[PDB]
Amino acid sequence: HFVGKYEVELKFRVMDLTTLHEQLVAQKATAFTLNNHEKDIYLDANGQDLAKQQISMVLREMNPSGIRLWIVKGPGAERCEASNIEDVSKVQSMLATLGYHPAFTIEKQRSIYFVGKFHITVDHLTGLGDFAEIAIMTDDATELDKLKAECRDFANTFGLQVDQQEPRSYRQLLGF
Amino acid sequence: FVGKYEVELKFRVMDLTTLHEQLVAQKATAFTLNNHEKDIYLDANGQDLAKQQISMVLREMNPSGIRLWIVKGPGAERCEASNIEDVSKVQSMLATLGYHPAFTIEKQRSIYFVGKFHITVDHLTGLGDFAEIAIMTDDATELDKLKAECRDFANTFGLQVDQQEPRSYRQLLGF
Ligand SMILES: Nc1ncnc2c1ncn2[C@@H]1O[C@H](COP(=O)(O)OP(=O)(O)OP(=O)(O)O)C[C@H]1O
Ligand SMILES: Nc1ncnc2c1ncn2[C@@H]1O[C@H](COP(=O)(O)OP(=O)(O)OP(=O)(O)O)C[C@H]1O
Ligand SMILES: [Mn+2]
Ligand SMILES: [Mn+2]
Repeated sequence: HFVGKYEVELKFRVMDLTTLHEQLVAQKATAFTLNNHEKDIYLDANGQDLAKQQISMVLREMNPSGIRLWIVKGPGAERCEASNIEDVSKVQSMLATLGYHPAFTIEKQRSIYFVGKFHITVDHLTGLGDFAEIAIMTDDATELDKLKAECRDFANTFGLQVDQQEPRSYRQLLGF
Repeated sequence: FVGKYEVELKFRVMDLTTLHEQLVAQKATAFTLNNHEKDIYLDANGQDLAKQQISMVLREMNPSGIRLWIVKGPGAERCEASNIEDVSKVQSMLATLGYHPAFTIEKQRSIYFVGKFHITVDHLTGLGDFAEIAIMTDDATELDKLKAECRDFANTFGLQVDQQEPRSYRQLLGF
């Protein structure tokens, strides 16, 4: 389900959580993770070498699923790769040796569901609110426009309207 | 293999038979035997890591199936590794960060344990046979205690100063 070097993703503010959850049942979504606490440690060089390339690098821990991930997003839009890791602090220390250090941390509650080829995330960030992301990962750059349009259609199906789309990342929304 | 530091002493081995008797006597436990290890070393285009006494390796060990991402340095004691699922996925991620294959080192390796010590027995084409006595630690404030203990172990094991090799494999191979 998570296979690819491209991730096409749309983020929406969630105005009506009830309708979203009702649609997740109607469409027989399968829960991949439920109400996990997700702590993301963002890493960069002293001089923000990665941000200057529109790269983000994250070590993610999700509890109680026990998933731990090293994620490199970028450079620029729609590029994303991730690896499962056994130990966040181990990889964090390895990356510190290479010059990458904790820049800030983002915490959220997140559930992840699958419906056919699509992933749908339902997120809550203290102080910011409720969001949902609709995404599909692919290795094929030739269908990215089609895939993004399919995500927008799919989202509408959960009550997520064109006008609730949020182009800013959580890092941007949190002032980082 | 728990730690940030690998305290080691490396030796050329002149007689594998004596080593193998050296081993048996001391009741060594086999950990992995006769694995082909292929190490891809990565660096930035300006050899940025090497200029810092750092090496970064993706290691594949067959037939054990073990795959490791290793960051060594700065210097010859600091060492950390993480088991990885998919070598090509990690290599691509590191490529995004600007690290790309620089050279490859291959060897045959066997790893044995005698108590807290690891004894690694290596063969490299042309270069020959080597053995390393090693102890891992997380605590730099005990590096002295351990390097002494390695020396005492190597002495009672019969690996002698005249056979010591202070150079890394990359140094021996001119990389
Ligand atoms: N279990 C997993 N295995 C492999 N890849 C995964 C896994 N879970 C998520 N990923 C991938 O890693 C990427 C993580 O980015 P994402 O979760 O979108 O960040 P975020 O917290 O939503 O912040 P943004 O606002 O999108 O920057 C998205 C997804 O395609
Ligand atoms: N199975 C394993 N799990 C975790 N770490 C391991 C495992 N096997 C070996 N390691 C660690 O990786 C380290 C790699 O360094 P090492 O194996 O000494 O490199 P080398 O090929 O002998 O080259 P040098 O000449 O020593 O620089 C050593 C050890 O601390
Ligand atoms: Mn996202
Ligand atoms: Mn060694």
